[PDB]
Amino acid sequence: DSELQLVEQRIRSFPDFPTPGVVFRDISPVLKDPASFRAAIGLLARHLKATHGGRIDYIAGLDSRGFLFGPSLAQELGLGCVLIRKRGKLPGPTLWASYSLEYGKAELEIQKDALEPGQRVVVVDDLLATGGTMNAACELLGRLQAEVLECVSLVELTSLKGREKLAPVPFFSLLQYE
Amino acid sequence: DSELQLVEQRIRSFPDFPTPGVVFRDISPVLKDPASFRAAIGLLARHLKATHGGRIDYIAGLDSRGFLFGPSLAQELGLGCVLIRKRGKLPGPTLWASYSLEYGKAELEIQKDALEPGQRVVVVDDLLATGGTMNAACELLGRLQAEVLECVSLVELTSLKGREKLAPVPFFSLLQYE
Ligand SMILES: O=P(O)(O)OC[C@H]1O[C@H](OP(=O)(O)OP(=O)(O)O)[C@H](O)[C@@H]1O
Ligand SMILES: O=P(O)(O)OC[C@H]1O[C@H](OP(=O)(O)OP(=O)(O)O)[C@H](O)[C@@H]1O
Ligand SMILES: Nc1ncnc2[nH]cnc12
Ligand SMILES: Nc1ncnc2[nH]cnc12
Ligand SMILES: [Mg+2]
Ligand SMILES: [Mg+2]
Repeated sequence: DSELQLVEQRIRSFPDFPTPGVVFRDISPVLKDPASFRAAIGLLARHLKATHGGRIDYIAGLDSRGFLFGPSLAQELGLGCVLIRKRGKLPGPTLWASYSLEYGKAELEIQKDALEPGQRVVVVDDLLATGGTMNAACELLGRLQAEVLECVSLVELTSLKGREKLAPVPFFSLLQYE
Repeated sequence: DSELQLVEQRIRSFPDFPTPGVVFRDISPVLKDPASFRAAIGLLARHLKATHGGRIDYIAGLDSRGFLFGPSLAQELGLGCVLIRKRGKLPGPTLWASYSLEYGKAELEIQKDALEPGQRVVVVDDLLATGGTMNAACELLGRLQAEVLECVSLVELTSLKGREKLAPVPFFSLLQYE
């Protein structure tokens, strides 16, 4: 697939960042090449319409790199984008959810009024690894009584079993690495 | 039908966040209303094309809220988007710059190969306050021998004199509050 290859060719790999033995998958060249970025958004939007038709109310973008994709995906789909942030950044009443990031704890947060009960949401981030970030986002949304239709990413690291962590919430990635 | 009123009406202002006496300008409802977001990007893109014509090579989006705008703005201008991140997030060779942020010091960073010498860039962030974040971004870009044509934001807090801190780099905001 030509559109898929536009994206795949613009992932840059950096061994041993941030820690030895790992490979960091850098999306920066995707954002830097307008045809690549457009291709990534189009592939996501196409899959989502093919899977949910008109049922998606909102995209939820995950702080920070998910913010690079959320608004553009929402726009392509004719939808608004809600924000899920790292804790301490959002004004107004909030809820938060901890997850394991690196060697300690991080927390995501959402405004209590971000969604109404029963609203249907697709979560986007750049990359699924352990699924801790995405899972925390789903927890937040469920605690607003929102329905998470699917989570999606550009990249998925399959050996980390992020997909299983999210299950039964469906998951879709453009690209898969070990 | 004022496009600018579409954006203005979707700024939510929270008193005393994060500290007493401060008014937080929350862009969240802009993102959540696809017509508001579309209007915001269109206004920015129109200003930028009217001001710089074909001179812009890239948009630079500032971590984290500037990431909400950079890619869509770049897409609208048919340009790529490069990233300026909080220090510690980017792989490979980087440059970093300190700045004063609240009561302490923060650092922004950029990959050394984000831009080549002589490339021209417009920096986008959601909000200009003291100008410290934007100013650090300009310093980083200048160190890659990139030319900063302008910096732009949705919101500008004019009593903080951010515009003066950026001078002689030009600055444009959609909306102004004391
Ligand atoms: O599946 P996980 O193991 O939770 O990792 C995936 C998350 O990690 C990265 O975010 P990070 O916490 O590095 O912050 P960033 O978005 O500022 O890069 C990435 O953008 C995902 O949000
Ligand atoms: O003009 P200044 O006084 O530097 O303030 C403006 C900056 O502050 C905010 O970011 P923040 O540092 O809160 O991080 P965020 O983008 O993750 O919210 C905002 O998005 C700008 O980047
Ligand atoms: N290898 C990786 N590259 C980029 N972001 C990540 N988040 C978790 N693992 C990552
Ligand atoms: N008043 C304010 N509202 C939102 N973001 C900000 N960043 C700096 N000052 C701010
Ligand atoms: Mg992230
Ligand atoms: Mg910011």
